[PDB]
Amino acid sequence: LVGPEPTLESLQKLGPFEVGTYTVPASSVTGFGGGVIYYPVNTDKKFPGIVMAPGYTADASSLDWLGKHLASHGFVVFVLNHLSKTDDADAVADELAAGLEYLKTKSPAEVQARLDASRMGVAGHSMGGGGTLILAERDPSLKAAVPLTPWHTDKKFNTKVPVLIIGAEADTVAPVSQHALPFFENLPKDTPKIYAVLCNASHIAPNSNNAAIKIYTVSWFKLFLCDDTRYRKFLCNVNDPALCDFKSNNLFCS
Repeated sequence: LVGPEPTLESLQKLGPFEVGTYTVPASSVTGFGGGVIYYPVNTDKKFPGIVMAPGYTADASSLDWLGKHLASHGFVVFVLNHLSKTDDADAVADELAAGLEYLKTKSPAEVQARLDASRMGVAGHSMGGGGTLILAERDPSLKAAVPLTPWHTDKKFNTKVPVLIIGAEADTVAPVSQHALPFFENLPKDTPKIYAVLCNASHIAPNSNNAAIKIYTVSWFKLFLCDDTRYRKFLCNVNDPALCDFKSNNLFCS
C-alpha cells in the first residue's frame, strides 16, 4: 500500500505514471496478430500485467484509451490484434493465452523489467470478453478477469479467478439477460464477482472513454492484481447512477 489514497476523482483521470508503448509486429509472434504494449516509464518499479483482446472485427486501436488509462495507474497492458483465422471466443482465448505467454517470457527486456509476471490479469471486449471467460476457466494462475460486454454461446465458466463483468443495458449484440447475467450467475459460489450494467449503453460503450469502466476496472485490477485493499471501497455499497444493475458476491466488503 504505497502512494496516495485513491479517490473516485483520481480513478477517472490518468494515474501518476507517464506511459510508453512498444508495438509488437505480427511477424515477431505466434498465436496472435501482434499488438501494443503500454507501460509506465521514468520508473524502475515492476507492475502487474494485463492482456486485453478487442472485439472480433476490431484491432488493438479499439481499446487504446483503456490500455493507456490502466497503464497510467501502474500496469503493463498488452492489447492484442487477432489472427485472420480466428472465428470464435475459443480462438480469442487462444490469442489471449499466447499474448500472456509472450508478455511474460518473450517480450523485450525493457518490457520484462517493468513487469511483475507473478501478478497477471485479462480483459476483453465482445467476443474478446467471451475469450476472457474461457481463459479464466483454463488458466487458474490469473488473478483477475474483466469481460466487457461479453458475447458467447456457452454460459457456464468454472473459474476461481475474480470476474468483473461489465454489460450494457441496451446491448443489441449480447443482451445482458442472455450473456453477461448468465455468465455471472453460473460462476462458482466462492468466486469474487461483479455484474455491472451501464445505463443506456450500447455494445460498443467500451470503445469510448467511459467513467464507470475506468472506476470499476482500475479498482478490480488494483484489488486483485496488486492486493491494494484501499480500492475495495469502490466495489462495495455501490450507489452509482451510471449503473442500471449491480450484483456482487465474495468481495468481502466490511
